Parts: sequence; C-alpha cells; structure tokens
Amino acid sequence: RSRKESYSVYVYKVLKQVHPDTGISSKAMGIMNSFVNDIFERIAGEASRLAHYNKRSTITSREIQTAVRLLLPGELAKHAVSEGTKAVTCYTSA
Amino acid sequence: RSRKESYSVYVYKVLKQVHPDTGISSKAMGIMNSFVNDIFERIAGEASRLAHYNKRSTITSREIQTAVRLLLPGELAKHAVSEGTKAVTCYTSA
Amino acid sequence: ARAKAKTRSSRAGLQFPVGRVHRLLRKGNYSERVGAGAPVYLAAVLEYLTAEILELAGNAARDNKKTRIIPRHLQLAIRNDEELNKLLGRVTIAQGGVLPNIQAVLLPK
Amino acid sequence: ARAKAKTRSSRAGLQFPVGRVHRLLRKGNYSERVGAGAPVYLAAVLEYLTAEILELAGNAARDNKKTRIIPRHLQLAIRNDEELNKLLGRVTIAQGGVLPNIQAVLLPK
Amino acid sequence: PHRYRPGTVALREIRRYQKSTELLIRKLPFQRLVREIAQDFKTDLRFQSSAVMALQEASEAYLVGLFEDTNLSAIHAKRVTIMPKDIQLARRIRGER
Amino acid sequence: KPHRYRPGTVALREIRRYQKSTELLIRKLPFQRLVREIAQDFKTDLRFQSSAVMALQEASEAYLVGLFEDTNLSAIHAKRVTIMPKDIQLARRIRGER
Amino acid sequence: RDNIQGITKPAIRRLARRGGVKRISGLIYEETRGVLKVFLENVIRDAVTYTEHAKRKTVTAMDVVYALKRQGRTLYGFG
Amino acid sequence: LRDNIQGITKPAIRRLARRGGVKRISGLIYEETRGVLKVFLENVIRDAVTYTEHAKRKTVTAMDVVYALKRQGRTLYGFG
Amino acid sequence: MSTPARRRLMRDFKRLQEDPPAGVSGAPSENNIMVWNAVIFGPEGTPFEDGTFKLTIEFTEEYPNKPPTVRFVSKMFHPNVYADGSICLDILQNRWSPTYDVSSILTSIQSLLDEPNPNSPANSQAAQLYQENKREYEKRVSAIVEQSWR
Amino acid sequence: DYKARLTCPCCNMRKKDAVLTKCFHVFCFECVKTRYDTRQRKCPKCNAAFGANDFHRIYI
Amino acid sequence: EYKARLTCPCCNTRKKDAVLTKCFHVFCFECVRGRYEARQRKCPKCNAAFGAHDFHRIYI
Amino acid sequence: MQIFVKTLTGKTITLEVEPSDTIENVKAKIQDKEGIPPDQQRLIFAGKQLEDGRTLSDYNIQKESTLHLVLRLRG
DNA sequence: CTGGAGAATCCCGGTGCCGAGGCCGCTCAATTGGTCGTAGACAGCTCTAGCACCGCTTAAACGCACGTACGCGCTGTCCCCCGCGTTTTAACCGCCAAGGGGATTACTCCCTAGTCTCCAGGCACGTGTCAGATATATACATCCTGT
DNA sequence: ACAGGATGTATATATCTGACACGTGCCTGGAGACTAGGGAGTAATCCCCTTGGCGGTTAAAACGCGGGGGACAGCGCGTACGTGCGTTTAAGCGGTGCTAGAGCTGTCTACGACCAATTGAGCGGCCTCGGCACCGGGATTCTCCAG
Ligand SMILES: *[C@@H]1O[C@H](CO)[C@@H](O)[C@H](O)[C@H]1NC(C)=O
Ligand SMILES: [Zn+2]
Ligand SMILES: [Zn+2]
Ligand SMILES: [Zn+2]
Ligand SMILES: [Zn+2]
Repeated sequence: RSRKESYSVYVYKVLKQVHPDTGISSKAMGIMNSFVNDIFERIAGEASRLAHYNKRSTITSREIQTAVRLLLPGELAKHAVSEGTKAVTCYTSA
Repeated sequence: RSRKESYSVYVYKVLKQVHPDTGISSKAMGIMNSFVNDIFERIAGEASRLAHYNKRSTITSREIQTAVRLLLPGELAKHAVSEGTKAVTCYTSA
Repeated sequence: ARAKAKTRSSRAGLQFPVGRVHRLLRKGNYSERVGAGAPVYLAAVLEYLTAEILELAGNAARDNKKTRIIPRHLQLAIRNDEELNKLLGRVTIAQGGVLPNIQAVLLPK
Repeated sequence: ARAKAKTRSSRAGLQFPVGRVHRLLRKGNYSERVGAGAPVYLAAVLEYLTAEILELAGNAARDNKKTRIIPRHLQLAIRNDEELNKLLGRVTIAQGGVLPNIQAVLLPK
Repeated sequence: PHRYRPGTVALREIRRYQKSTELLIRKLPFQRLVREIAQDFKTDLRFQSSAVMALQEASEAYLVGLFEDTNLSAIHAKRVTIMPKDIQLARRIRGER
Repeated sequence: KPHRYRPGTVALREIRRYQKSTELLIRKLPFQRLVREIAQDFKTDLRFQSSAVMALQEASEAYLVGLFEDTNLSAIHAKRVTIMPKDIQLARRIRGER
Repeated sequence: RDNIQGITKPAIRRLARRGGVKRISGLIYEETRGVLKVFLENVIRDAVTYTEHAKRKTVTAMDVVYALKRQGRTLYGFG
Repeated sequence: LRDNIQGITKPAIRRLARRGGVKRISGLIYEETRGVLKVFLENVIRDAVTYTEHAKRKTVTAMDVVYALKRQGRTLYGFG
Repeated sequence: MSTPARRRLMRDFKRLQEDPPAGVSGAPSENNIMVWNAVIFGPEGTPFEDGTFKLTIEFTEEYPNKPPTVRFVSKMFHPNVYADGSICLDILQNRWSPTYDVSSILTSIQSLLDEPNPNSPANSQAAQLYQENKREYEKRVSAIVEQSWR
Repeated sequence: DYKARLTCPCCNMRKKDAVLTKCFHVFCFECVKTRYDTRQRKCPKCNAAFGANDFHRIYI
Repeated sequence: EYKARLTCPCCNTRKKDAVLTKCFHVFCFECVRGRYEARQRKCPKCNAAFGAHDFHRIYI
Repeated sequence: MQIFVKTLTGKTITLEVEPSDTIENVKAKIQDKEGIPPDQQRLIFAGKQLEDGRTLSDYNIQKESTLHLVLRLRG
C-alpha cells in the first residue's frame, strides 16, 4: 500500500497540451518518468556542485541557470533559459 | 593570507616511510595532492550515493567498504579492503 | 479559513509540480538551503524538455500512422534530432530499436 | 587537565589525518550523519593507494637513476601498472609525456 | 528454380531487423548464461525477471553499437566482411582494452 | 659527397626523441593568441591567468596526442603507414566525438 | 556449466544484421561471445555488489540499472 | 585577434604526430587537425567562461579550466 | 540597408510614413536607427481614449528572425505591463513571426490596451481592478491618460 | 507587385521555393530549414506546427 | 513570361494553383479534377499515378 | 458555416463555425488550427469588442463575415 | 651478404645554483568529556514472487551441398612526402609602467528554515470501449534470368 | 536495356481483445500564516597580478629542390561464406505446486550531533646546501654505401 512517486499525470497533461488527440503507452510513460528523473538528477547535481564551488550555501535561480547552460547544448539551452526566466518572473510578479 | 589545506605533509611522510632515500619535487607533490583529492571525492560520493539508494542517513564503514569495492579493480581492491578492515579493527580495539 | 489556496504551479502557469520539485530538492540533500525560485526554474526546464520530446515523438508516430506513442517512436524522435541525441548520447531505451540506415557502399549498383 | 591527547591517526596506526577526513566528510554534505569508522576506513584506503603509487614512482625514478620523483616518473608508474592504469585511465598528468612504444610495423625490416 | 544472388537476402534481413525491436536472443539460454556468470561471485542468488530483461536489453544495445562500429572499421579497410581484427580495433579505440 | 639518410630513419629517431621528453610542443604565445581569439566570441574584454592558459595548452596537447595514436592505429589497420583525414574521421566517429 | 554456447550463431548473425553488416566472417562468433561474456561479468559484478550490500538475496532491476548507469550506460524503462 | 589558427603551425603538428607515434603524415592532415583543435577549444572555453561569468569575475582561472575539463570527463592533474 | 534587418527597418519606416494606422506614430533615434520612438492615440470605445503614450524599442541584427524588446517611457497601469515598463507580449516573447512589422506591433499593443489578457497579470493590482472594480479601473486609466500628456 | 507577390513573404529577399504541407503554404527552403533547426516547428503564416516531413522543395 | 510561368501547362489559360502530393507538379484545379473524374491517374510530366487524397488547394 | 477572420499581416483565415458557437469556442478553434490560445485572442467585428461568454448570433455575425483577430497578448 | 665513414649517441668530469629540506612561532583545528534525541538493529508475521517441474507445439537451430563473390597476393606506376640547405620571421627573455580587478572586511536586512493547520490535488481502485494486432483477398513493386 | 515469371511487399476489410482513459473515494502533503536568525548583498579598501610596450638574440618556421618509396589501380587465383533444403531440439507456453524472503510493523539502545573548554602541530616564514642540468671532452654505436 506504500505510496509511489511518478510524473505520469504531468507528462500526460503535457501530452494532451501539445497533441490534443494522441495517447501514450504504459512503457512510454515509464521511459518518460525515467527521463525526467535523470534530467532532474543531472541539473540538481550540477547546481549543488556550483554552490559548493562558490562556497555558497543556497541553491538560487542563478545556479540552476548556469547548470542548465552547462548541460543543455545550444538552442535547447537558449530556449530552456528563456522559458525558465519567463516562469520565474511570472511567479515573482504573482 | 588565507590558509589553504592540502595533504603534502602526509604524502611526504608516507614517501619517506616507503623509500627513506628519495625526494619529491613540488610539481610531483601537487600531482599527488590532486590525485588524493580526486580519489577522496570519488569514494565519498559513491558512499553517499549508496546511502541515499538504501534509504539510509548515515555513512558508515560498510558504505565505504562497498564504495571502494565498486571503484578499485581486482587485487588493488582486495588489498585496499584488507588494509581498511585491519585499520578499523585496530582503531576500535584501541 | 485563510484564503483560497492557489498552487504554485498555477501561480507560475506550469503543469509540473513546483511543490514536489521543491520537496525533492530539499530531501535529496543537494544544498543546506534552497532558494525560492529554484524549484520554479527547474520545473519550467523539465516541462520544456518533456514537451519538446513528446512533440517530436508524436510527430514521428503520426508520420507512422498511429495514435499511440511507444518506445520505438520515442527512439526515432530522439535519435533523429541532433541536439536531443547529443543530450542523450549515452542512454539506452528499452524496446527502442535503431534508426534504419545502410552505408552507401553496401547497396548494390 | 583531562589526559594526553592521542590523535585518531596514531590510535589507528595510520599516517593520514583521520580528523581532517572526518571534517571533510561532514562539511561536504555527502550525508547528514557520518559514522565513526568511516573516516578511519577512508583514510586507510587513501594511505594505501598513495603508498602504492609512490612506491612504483620511486622504483621508476631509481631505474632512471634519479633521486627525485617528478611528473614523468609518476606518469610512467601509473601507466606501466595495469591496475593503476585502469583506475586512472581518464586523467592527464601535467608534464607527463607518453609511454615510449612504436608499432612493430613502423620499424624497418 | 528461382535463386537469389548472394547478398540480397542479407539486405532484406537488415531492412527487417532495423525496423523491428523484438529481442534477438533466446530468453532461457540468456538467463542460464546470466546465472552461470553470477554463481561465481556469490552462490544461489535469485534474479527478478525484470532484472534479467534489463540485462538482455543492455547487452543487445551494447552489441549492436559494437557491430555498427566494427562495420565502419571494415568499410574503412576497403572490405565488406567484418573480422576479429575489426572487432578488436573498435574495442581498442573506444578505450575498452 | 653529401650524406642523406634513407627516408624514415630520422623520422623514427625524432619519434624516439619526442616520446622521451615532456616539453610543450606548441608555441606558447601563438597558442595564447588562439585561446584569446576563441574566447572573444563568448565574453568580450576577458582576462586570463597564465596558469589557466598553460592548463588549456597541456590538455589540448594531451588530447591531440591521444587522437593521433588512435589515428595511427586506424592507418595501420588499413594496411598502410600514412595517416589521412579519413583515418582521423574514423577515430573521432568511433570515439563518439562526431 | 558451458552455457555461453546458448548465444547461437544465427542469434549473433541477426544482431549483426540489426547492426548493419552485409556478410560476416567465420571467426566473428567466438570473438563476440567472448566480448559478451566480458561485458556480462563487468555488469554482474557491480549488480551483485549492490545487492550484497543491501543484505538481500534477490538481484533487483533497480540494482542492475544502478550498475549499468555506474558505467555511463544509463538504461531507461525499468525504474 | 583575427585568424590566429595559423599559429598552430605545420612542424608543431608534425611534432605532436611524432609524439603520437606516426611515421608518415599526409599533406591534408593539417586542415582537419586545425579544425579538431578549434572544436575542442570552443567546447572547453565555453564551459570555462560560463563558470567564470557565473562567479561574477572577468578573469578566467586555472580552477575554472580544471572544472570544465573534469566535467568533460578528462580530469587534469597538477593544477589544484 | 547593410543587413536584412536594416532594410526591413527602412521599408517599415516607409510604410509607416506612407500609411500609418489610425492614431499611431513612430520616429527613430538620430544616433541609432535600431532604436525607435512612437506615440499612440488611445483607441476609441475604451477608457484609454485620448491617451498619449510614449514608447521605446530596441532591435538586433537578425530581426527578421527574432522579436524585439519594448518598454514604456510614460506612466502605465495595465495587467500586461510590469511596473517598470516591461511589456508582456506573446508575438514578442512566445509566438513571434517574421511577418509582423512595427505597425503591426503598435496596433497589437493598442488592442492590448483595449483588452487585458485575463491570464497575464503583469500588474496584479490592475488585473484585480479590471476583474472586479471596473469603475475604479477606468478611473485609474483616465488618471494615467491625464499624466500621459506630459 | 509581381516580385513581391511571388517572393518568400517572411524574408522578402529571395524566391518562393518551398511548400509547407500541413497548411499548404509556400515559403523559401532556407527560411523553412533555419526555423526548423531553431526549434520553431510552427508555421509563420498560419502559425501551426509541423515536422521534418511536412515541408519539401517546390519549384514554380 | 511571368503569366506563362505561373499558369498551369495543361491549359496555359488558367493560373496554376494545385500541387500533386507524391510528384509535386503544379497545375490548375478543374483540369486536374476533371482528369481524375476521367479515371486517368496520369501526370503529364512524370506519368505518376495518384488518387483522391493526392491533391489539394494551394494558394501563393 | 465558413467565416473569414483577418490577421495583421494581410492573411485571412477561414473558420467553419455556427451562429450559436460562443466566442470562446471560436477562439478554441483558432487555437486548434492557428495555435493561438483562447486567452490570447481579441476578436473584433464591426468595431465591437467581442466577449468570450457571448455567441456570434449575439453580435449579428452573418455568413462570410470578416473578423479582425488581433490578439490580447502575454509575453 | 661484409667492412670503413660519418653522424648520432653514450659516458665521465667540473661547476653553479635554485629549489628541496630542516627549523621556529603560534593559532586555529583537533581533541576530550558530557549530554540527549533517534536512526538503526532486531524480533516477528505475512503473502508475493521466484524456483522447480511436466506435457505438447513448433519455430528455430543444426547439418550439408554448392558456386560464386570477395579477400588476398603480385605488379606497375607516378606523384606525393621526406630530407636538407638557405633565407626570413617572430617567438622568447628581460625589463619597465599603469591600473583594473581579485580578495578581504562590516553591516544590515531581507530571505528562508521551522511549526501548526487544513483542505484539495493526486493516488489506489473499478470499469467500458476503441486502438491495435491478426487473418485474408487483393494490387503492385522488385529480383533474376533469357533475350 | 527490355520483358515476364516468381516472390516479396503494400492496401483495404473484417474481427477480437485488453490496455487505456475516465470516474470515484479518500487521504496526506502542499499552501497559508507566522516568527526568528543568519547568508549574503553592498560598500569601502588594499595591492597583485594582468596587460601593454620596448629592444635584442637567435631558434624555429618557410621555401625550395631532388628523389624514392609507398598509395593506388589493376589483374588473377581460390576458398569460404551466403543460400536453400531436410532433419533435429529445445525454446516457449500453459498449468501446477512450494516456500524463501521482501517487505512491513513494533521496540528499544547505542550512537552521532551538539556544546564547552583545552592544547599542540601544521602552516607560514626563513635560511641552507647538494641534485641536477649544463658545458666539454673522450669513447661507442647505427646506418649508409662501396665491395
Ligand atoms: C529567450 O530568452 C532570451 C534571453 O534574453 C531572449 O533573448 C530570447 O528572445 C527569448 N526567446 C523567446 C522568448 O522565445
Ligand atoms: Zn524566405
Ligand atoms: Zn501556415
Ligand atoms: Zn490547370
Ligand atoms: Zn508528376
């Protein structure tokens, strides 16, 4: 009965956000869960390493900025930073 | 005037112990320093990573032993684990 | 009795769970303290990457005349894009297959 | 006025600083709690590895007929030994050079 | 009777196998191999079917990549028939030996 | 009468020489100019530490030496002794840099 | 005992076909079933080390995934 | 600082090849050797400059370069 | 005319001079053609009537491929603009198309003045006033139009 | 008029030599290619998504 | 030449505004519809076969 | 019933709708075939400010009518 | 295949110096000694899932014949690279001069950890249906061999 | 190159079926409000290393020329590998049964975080000397060409 954590609901929401009339198999959902976990782990590890480098003690938006800039290549990095900054400004304005 | 920490003294002591009649240049000392730091980071990261995997919150001799078994290959790992177990047994005895 | 609760994801206009990302950051022991905007930023990035890869996979599946994405479609979507391939250069996808290619030398002529 | 301070390295019969290793393990936020024997074991492993590499480097230097160990000797010691070569296959030693070897095909006949 | 010139059946086999994604090794003998290898380290282990399936997937992916690389080597040598020389060259360059 | 070595002997001699020393085979100042030019494209008015430039140069020479060992293996595999762009491209493709 | 033979010649041939080779030399089979054994040993050693650390007796899919992902060979679709 | 790649000069490339263990060098090697070196330098300098501009400084440092190299899986010893 | 962006700016200015939309105007900067200055008359049928808003814009080299950046110079009160003047535009940050020109941008911002986007709370206070206190909302709009003349 | 009529609208620097199958528009191939590579898989004309197989070279 | 270039060659009187999916040849609307109603899956340039789903309106 | 909706770049997009269809539904169809979210649209007919909660018949929109689709924008 | 010539290499000796190595504060990091909350060891119960077995089907493996396409060796060539002398270039070294930016110190204040509450989004569980796989009759493209 | 027969291969239709997308109960983790304290953002200062310039030496790069050996094309031989057929074989599927142990829950105790006070050893500085690189000369060896 132990609760288990996954991103299936959100992956499905994004799927019907982008393609209104497309399904997704259970194995595909599992692969996407693994992919999201892996990317999260990579970015968090890089951000923690940056914080340790600069002798800081907190992971603010700048560390995630730079970690993304280091991981994602080129246009992916550009678009990701754009939308992430958009989101953070929207949040702080809210 | 900041004080920076290194392992030069201990490297020098072990060098004298193993070869009483040999010196080591400053650049070689720096290389040994970097090597020690690298191995330390590898082993400690692996041990903490095991601790997280097993839902544990305390790094212990067992985690370090498993980490060294995973990192060091073959006879090197066997000798390292023998030395480590001997050291911990002596420490607890004293 | 306090106020109509608004989830942080909604406040930021994202579908990924900002609260869950924040909890994972705190529990994973990545740093002693975690900033306020870090979970928001990370969730936005994850949402973008997921949306991109899902869009490519859906395009591939549609081009294959199917309405259900599967690991084969995911593998094609990844390996046909240079940037996603570079990001995922060292990953194996179960039941993924390979891109169909043959070197020109082997073809008869 | 409690008792003579016997450092843990001496108590365990090692050379490396057990206290320093323990301090680094705590400060590195690798885990929230650190066992007592973990720094001892880690120091033992580090001391063993450094002793091994230094022994090999000293032997190489003596073969070269020098009384000082230098990056060249360290590079030779690391790569000549098979286990150490596997352990450190992705590193670059400054002022290291490479192992003197020539493919037999190049040599004249 | 009808007879294909050598090679065309090979092209058809490549086309069919590069399109499907089933497993190309037999499950029971692969499992027996895995158990035989594992029994050296510690005795009388048990394996989850999912674990053995993951091992198959990883092994097939690794071997397929190795074969792409050794095929590139063989073409480099101005041939079409891969050889152990090609396999060992690929392994050496990728730093596995 | 002039004395000329057979083509190849001095090549082997200088191979033996260079695999014995550990100096830095690229000219330091032009390498520094190249590094500064390359960094020009990411952040103007950048400053460098001499130690940083030396680290870059060491890493680059090590990388090129490894690449050339792999290229030589490729050329030997092709049943010839002269390395060529196709050999370099094969080495990089197999290693996964391309 | 002696179960490496389970990796049969046609299985190797179709693996290589998926790879993209036209014809295969006769000696490839022994070499490739040696390479596979080496790779299996390398992965299984880490998996068994993990499970033995966890005081378990059943190698787990998560254990195999961790072992593989320790070698820069991350595998998706098992956890 | 325009067009300095020629600084990586023919005999220098030949010396590197010799250290690699090469007997004969074709005449076309130099162009793609320049290209490969340039690609490697961009790949490293981009990360180093990213680290630097995150740390809020105008001076690249040996530590930044070492971290960039370690990130790319080619750790370098002897610089800290 | 040196680059596609510059020639596109040339023809955009030509079209603005030849047939500007209703109640809008634009002017470059003497020292930087890439910099733009515009004055807009408030749209009819909305609280923003008789409004004289001053704008400033910045462009880059690959324009016919990216959206520019804009900001107000006069006082602003709008759910789609930040307090400093960071103006929130989809065709300018999310859904840009090269087909758009400066005149299209000006008309689009006039339409935004007409209708704030409900899910675009650049000013939370302005959004709340529009949603609930409509009367106070046109009062504030009239006030900002009043000081927009200066 | 004619030159403007049958030149690529978005750039208006070269000719119409590409078609977008999803909305059946006609732009120039390099515009299409750069927008694809910059991850704007979204038509300029009708603002609609597409893929790598929804546009092809056309001649007029 | 612009009028002659842009008009379909089957008639040379009406503007070419249709594209055939598989072969990508520009023609008119009603000439193509009449030919397809005449059962002829025939292209005047490549003789390629087509079907009811192998054509559609396109506007420049 | 086909209707004409005009953009700001000389394009007219054809929408097949019904008089009873709401402005919100028209904006959703515009999202479907033009990728413009409904909250990111302002539809104007005969100089009138259309509202999402109203229908085409409310504003007296006839066949082949021209609607000026100028967005309400968010960056 | 066997001997001189010459270049390169190797070996021994005197010498200067600058970097390794030893010694003296002293101050901060290690140590020692209680103290207390709790993470982890350990006992017990369960019921999930892996191991083991057996019978039947048949898909896949195994073995054999063949002939042909490709691997491999031998040969001619010519052109592209290597060795070498000479001239030109700029790297290198030493010195000097200016200052922009790295590194440290103090202060404050604004952000974030910690706590209690509650309520709604998300997870376990059910369920009907439509996407997908499969069987079959097509229509059409493709390979091989005679022409 | 062309044509036709044999063999794949694509297409439309009809069918079962089970994985999936929706719906429901409920429950615990995220949101809201509050407080307290310390991490770091900012300002000021010091001076260190970076940049820039200059001039003199000469070591290395650039250029040219001759020639020779090695990459490449060609041709011919043979052998071993793909193709297809007929005969095993054992994988695969189903069903059954048993039981180790993975997972969970409940207790309880050693044990590591934490604080305070004490001190000594490792860091910085500061001399001091010999290991080593170098320059000079003598002895040895590899390679080339003539014999
Ligand atoms: C993303 O953000 C960057 C950062 O300034 C900006 O230049 C770019 O225009 C943005 N792209 C968008 C919003 O698509
Ligand atoms: Zn264009
Ligand atoms: Zn369109
Ligand atoms: Zn026509
Ligand atoms: Zn045609």
